[PDB]
Amino acid sequence: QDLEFTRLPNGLVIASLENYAPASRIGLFIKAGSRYEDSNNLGTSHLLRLASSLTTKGASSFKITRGIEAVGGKLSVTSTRESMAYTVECLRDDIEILMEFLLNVTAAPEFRRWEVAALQSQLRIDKAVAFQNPQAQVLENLHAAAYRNALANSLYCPDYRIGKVTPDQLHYYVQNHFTSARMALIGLGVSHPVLKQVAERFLNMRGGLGLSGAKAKYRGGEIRDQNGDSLVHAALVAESAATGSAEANAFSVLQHVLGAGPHVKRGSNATSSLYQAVAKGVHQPFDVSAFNASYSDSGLFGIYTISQAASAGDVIKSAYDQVKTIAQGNLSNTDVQAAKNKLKAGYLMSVESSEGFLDEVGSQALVAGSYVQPSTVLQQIDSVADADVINAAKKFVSGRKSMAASGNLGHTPFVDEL
Amino acid sequence: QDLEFTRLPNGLVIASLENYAPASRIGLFIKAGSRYEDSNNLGTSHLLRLASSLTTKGASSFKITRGIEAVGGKLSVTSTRESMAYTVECLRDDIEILMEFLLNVTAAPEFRRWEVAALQSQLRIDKAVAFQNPQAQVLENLHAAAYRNALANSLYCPDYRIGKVTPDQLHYYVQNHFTSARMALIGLGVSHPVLKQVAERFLNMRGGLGLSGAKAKYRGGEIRDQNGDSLVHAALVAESAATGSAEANAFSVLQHVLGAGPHVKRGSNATSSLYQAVAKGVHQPFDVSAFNASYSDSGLFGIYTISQAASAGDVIKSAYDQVKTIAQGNLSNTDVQAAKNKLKAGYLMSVESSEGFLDEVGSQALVAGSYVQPSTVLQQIDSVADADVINAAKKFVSGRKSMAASGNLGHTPFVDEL
Amino acid sequence: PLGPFCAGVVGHAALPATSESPV
Amino acid sequence: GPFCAGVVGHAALPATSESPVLDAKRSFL
Amino acid sequence: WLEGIRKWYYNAAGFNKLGLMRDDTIYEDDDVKEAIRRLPENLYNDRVFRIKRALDLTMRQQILPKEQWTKYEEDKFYLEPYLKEVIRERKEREEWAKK
Repeated sequence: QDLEFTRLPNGLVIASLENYAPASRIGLFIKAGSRYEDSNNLGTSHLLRLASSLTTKGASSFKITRGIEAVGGKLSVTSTRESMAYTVECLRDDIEILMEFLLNVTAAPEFRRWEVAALQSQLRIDKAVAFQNPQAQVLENLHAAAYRNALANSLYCPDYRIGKVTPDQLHYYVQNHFTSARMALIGLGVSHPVLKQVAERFLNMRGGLGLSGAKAKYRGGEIRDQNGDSLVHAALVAESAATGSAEANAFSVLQHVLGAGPHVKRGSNATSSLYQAVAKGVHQPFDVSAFNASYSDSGLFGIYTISQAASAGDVIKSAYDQVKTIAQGNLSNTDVQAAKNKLKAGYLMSVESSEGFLDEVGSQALVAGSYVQPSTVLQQIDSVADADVINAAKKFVSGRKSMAASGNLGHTPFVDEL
Repeated sequence: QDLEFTRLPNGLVIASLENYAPASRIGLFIKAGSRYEDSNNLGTSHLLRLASSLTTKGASSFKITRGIEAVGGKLSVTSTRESMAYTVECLRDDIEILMEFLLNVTAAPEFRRWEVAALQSQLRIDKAVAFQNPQAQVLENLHAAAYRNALANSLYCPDYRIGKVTPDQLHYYVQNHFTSARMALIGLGVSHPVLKQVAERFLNMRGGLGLSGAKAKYRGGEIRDQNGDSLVHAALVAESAATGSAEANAFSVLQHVLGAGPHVKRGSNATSSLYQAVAKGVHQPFDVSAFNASYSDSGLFGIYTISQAASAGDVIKSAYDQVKTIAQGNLSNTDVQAAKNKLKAGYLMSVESSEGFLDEVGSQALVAGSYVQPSTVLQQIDSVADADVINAAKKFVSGRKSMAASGNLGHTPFVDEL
Repeated sequence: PLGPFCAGVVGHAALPATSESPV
Repeated sequence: GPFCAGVVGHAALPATSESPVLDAKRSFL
Repeated sequence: WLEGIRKWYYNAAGFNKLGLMRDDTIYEDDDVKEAIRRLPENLYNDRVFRIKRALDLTMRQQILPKEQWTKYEEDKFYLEPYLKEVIRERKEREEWAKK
């Protein structure tokens, strides 16, 4: 069938697609995240993400976990800086119980002191696991140095707040952000009326349009971390346009033109111009890709470079030189169309999976408030002209730069030098 | 008697003043420190400062500790970004033994692997003890943000290098930076010929300038810690003159004009212009002073503020505006004269104590070679004109600024806003 | 497509996940 | 007020010195 | 002359037969333990493997093949300098304690 996009008067999006799959998937995409935080409550979103199985008003922690496992289901909390999504997935027959459990978890959070104090420890473990790959830390520093507020907030609880998040803070966050207007219940494999019924059964109580954070402001700082690892992970970005704008699509096309994550295993990324440009200068092991983060209010476009400490400066300069060359106008229409093809294929393959489709629909409902068919997305992608890509390149090249680098910085250049 | 300065052929400078006092203090000042550390060997200066009691070729750790304690002596290592000072203090009768121990420590260290490995934890213990006062971390971040090079290196070993400092690195640092041209042996209560004999005895080897550090380069960055402390420590500085220059004296007079340190306990810092200027705006607990750091290559001047997290912006803005008012020419001759008196008195009081006099003689010997009498220093202070103070204020206001902030930082302004 | 850092930790009945942006 | 972050010691006294860093009347206020 | 009888004792003692070296067989008193903990890691790992292999051989009451026996000349006194330094430091501490 088709997506049954609907908006209740309170402001809650309910979308359902009856794919007739053996297993269904229901996700409540609450518009909350690190962005909607202030200095006093930094890290609260992280604990909320970790506090999925805490005892709720209707169901005990024991009951929650035991039931979810007994049906073989799974409850996952995916928290981006702007959207925190609670998703339940299980077989179709037992979907109702997991639905009740999910809405119990979201609607009625009972943050008992002892349980919150228990999960405070798990906070550190999760952050440590996430930070094993340097890229996570590098991106956190990137967002911190790019913005002065909102988006600058990290997705992992800061160290000084690891054991100091309070139940009252969690309650306040839920009350002021987990609101009906900021919520979007999207479920694949379930009927529309059941979704409407459950949504009106639990999520109705919280009034919509809760506490709203301020728009992020581009700081353009340089956060340099000296950790001693031989490989230096550096990322130089500048403020791109926010998602939903045509310039955002132009920036995505620009990202694919420059080069995105490899399409061939153990490939030299021949189409990716950044890789060739750096390779002609750097014959040492390296990896350069285009970073394009697009958030609701602002966006970031840049180049991520991984290379040896001595040769990191050469990699960064070469990649920036490639981007400058594109900005100059040396852009081939063949490359433009190829990048458009890559973007369209990437979008379609992303929405191919059940998880991909769920997250895409949730995002569209949460920000746009409507479902855009993939065909329309592809039409938007091809609508971007070459001039638009070159102009996005110009915006990056002649733009205030925010850089975050982690490793044996050493030769690693500074924003003023770049 | 009078201070006697001798520049030996190897380049070592020997100074002695026979104060005819019960206690004699001998200090070897070496032109090494965090500045001469490269990225690879960061923190080696810290462990070298700690490794003053490790086994030497002449004597074992046991012998050094027990003998220095038995004569009641003290062995102290004082490290700045540009200098390291090894001093021994004891009764004049037993000065020879401690002199032998001092030169054994400075000239023939063994850096046995087991002893360095044992001492590596003292790196973290010392770093934690020093960082208990927020001022230490704030100033470390201020130096890191202001300079992209030598002066940015911390006086304390970075955390990732705590266990990674190798005996080979210590030996390399000593061999290339502990050299006769870089050393000055300063003695109080010791006759010049004896000091000369001991210098020939031990400091003959490792002659020459040694490895030379690169010139410090201004970075003009910001580092914001977000440690959650109630009060916010924020320092805003701009590049200034190197030590021993006319503009350096002008900057010192400017620091005393704005307000450096309270003279009356529990007072209102009435003479301090910044203090009153902030106090009228902010009625909350606050503090403000002028940060004047001068090094051989360059210097930093600016304002250090401690205030309630909510009111940090007001305090920083008020201090900055007061400096701006000074720069615009709203400076009275009486204020300049009072600041000159305060600075001259401060110099005299600093050189009053034996430790202060030894440190001053060593610093002058290392930085400028010869020793300048206190009267000439006071004459230099007097020579500073009001126009020079105004121009120093104009340079601070106009110059690119570096800021370090620690605390809640919710309302702490960024460098661009200031 | 370069990986939104996809740092989700594994789990059953409670599996937190986070994502930042391309790497 | 440099506030050289001194460390208590005998027979080995590591002292590190910074530049004027205020912290003058915080106790008073 | 003396080297002849010393070589005789070396063959008479079986630590060459088990693949051990002389310093491996020393009694582990406090000085020996400090000397061991002062060994470089390569020497330490070699020592522990030698002793483990010797213990395994003694467990099954077997001896190492003749070609793999340690040679009297090839035997290297790895622990001797460290142990001597430990003994010297202990002697100095005792001497300071005496008076």
